[PDB]
Amino acid sequence: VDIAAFDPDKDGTIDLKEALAAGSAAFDKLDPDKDGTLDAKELKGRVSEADLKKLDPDNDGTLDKKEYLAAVEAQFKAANPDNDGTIDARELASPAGSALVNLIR
Ligand SMILES: [Nd+3]
Ligand SMILES: [Nd+3]
Ligand SMILES: [Nd+3]
Ligand SMILES: [Nd+3]
Repeated sequence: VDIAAFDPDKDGTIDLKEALAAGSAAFDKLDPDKDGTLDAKELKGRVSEADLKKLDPDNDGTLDKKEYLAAVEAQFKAANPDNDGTIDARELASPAGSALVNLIR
């Protein structure tokens, strides 16, 4: 779950596209019943039930891929307070960085 796992272009950092691509792959593997959404049971250990509600604007109890990717973007921004478009190893290790990793691993 280090930088290298999420950095296909070998610049040493994760950009928003790289985080989103990893988030999409994580979404797909976290939805084995192929309904196109993630519920609290599927996200256990990564996103708590309390945090899921905050990420689900239409309050249907699940996250579709668009909602999940929006959550990835919000967590990327939260882990990148210098607003420089990339997450480095220091930022990935931060508490906010760990929450990004839990969405995209
Ligand atoms: Nd990169
Ligand atoms: Nd599902
Ligand atoms: Nd929803
Ligand atoms: Nd940065």
